[PDB]
Amino acid sequence: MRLTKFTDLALRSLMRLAVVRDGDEPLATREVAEVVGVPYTHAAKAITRLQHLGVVEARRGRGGGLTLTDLGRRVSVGWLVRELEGEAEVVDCEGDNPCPLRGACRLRRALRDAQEAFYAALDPLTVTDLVAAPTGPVLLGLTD
Amino acid sequence: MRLTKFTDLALRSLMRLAVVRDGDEPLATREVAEVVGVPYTHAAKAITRLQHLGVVEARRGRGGGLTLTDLGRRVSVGWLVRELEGEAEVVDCEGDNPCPLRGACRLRRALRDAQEAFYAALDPLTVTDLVAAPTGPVLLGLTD
DNA sequence: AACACGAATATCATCTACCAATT
DNA sequence: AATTGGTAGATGATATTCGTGTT
Ligand code: SF4
Ligand code: SF4
Repeated sequence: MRLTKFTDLALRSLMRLAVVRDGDEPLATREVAEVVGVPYTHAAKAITRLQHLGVVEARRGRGGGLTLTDLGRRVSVGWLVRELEGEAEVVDCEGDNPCPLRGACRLRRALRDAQEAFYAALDPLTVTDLVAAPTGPVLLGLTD
Repeated sequence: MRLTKFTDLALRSLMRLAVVRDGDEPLATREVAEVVGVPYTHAAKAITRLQHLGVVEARRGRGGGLTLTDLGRRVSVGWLVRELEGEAEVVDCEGDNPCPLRGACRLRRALRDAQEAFYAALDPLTVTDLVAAPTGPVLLGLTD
């Protein structure tokens, strides 16, 4: 059981954008992707996703890059992981070869509850929490 | 975020073995794999794993198949999912391209706690619970 | 001088098949 | 008449790339 590199990459991007100095300069996607150490092209897809979600402002030209939106700073990590991962079932009951235990599986209820426990354990935290010490100092130091 | 078909397949096998009538006849791996609808060869690897864990008795010849061990009926689903999935991190921080936020990532602590919440939501249930109504009746009906 | 949107290419983690060795 | 242990082919999900179209 593992989170997509898409989701973790997008959260890296959100954190980098969250440590930015208030009104220093908008960040180009390349510089964020290189600071957090991910391929630029994957980061750009994550940026388009985050922009659709409303957490990241992506100025498109004439001077301008990436800004953390008001929303971006107060949204919870649980909501972000739900929207970036897609809350898809933790098991593929109705795949190409569906399980005969559909419609009367207590394991499916159990795994439903466990996945909700995961997401709810993420639900309190915001992105400002994720960039508190010692993470914030590290991200800032990494800009050189 | 998805559970391996190995783990879900093995839990299907455990459930099928749990509904077996007390001293009816030991189950061949083929008949279990076909009742629960998984490829036989994958099921055999899961069976070897379960036997190493001590939950499944696999008589090797001269007449004999699969039995749920005393342990098998009282073990928790959380323990089973831990041993079959391997408690590997839900993110690959030290992969081929390690994250620069190792050693000072609050997201890693958050995801650690969320994964523990998952496993602990599974920790109460046993395998006898998973085959209670309506699952047990369905598994039994499926034997024809 | 950047971000967005859609079509492949690559990759790798697991799904799966298989042969030989017991028993 | 079955289960076990090591070896690759299969696969499909996603990690990644890229070209064109805005802006
Ligand atoms: S055993 Fe239950 S939870 Fe697992 S794949 Fe089948 S229906 Fe889904
Ligand atoms: S951002 Fe944190 S949790 Fe994510 S891969 Fe990097 S160190 Fe791990």
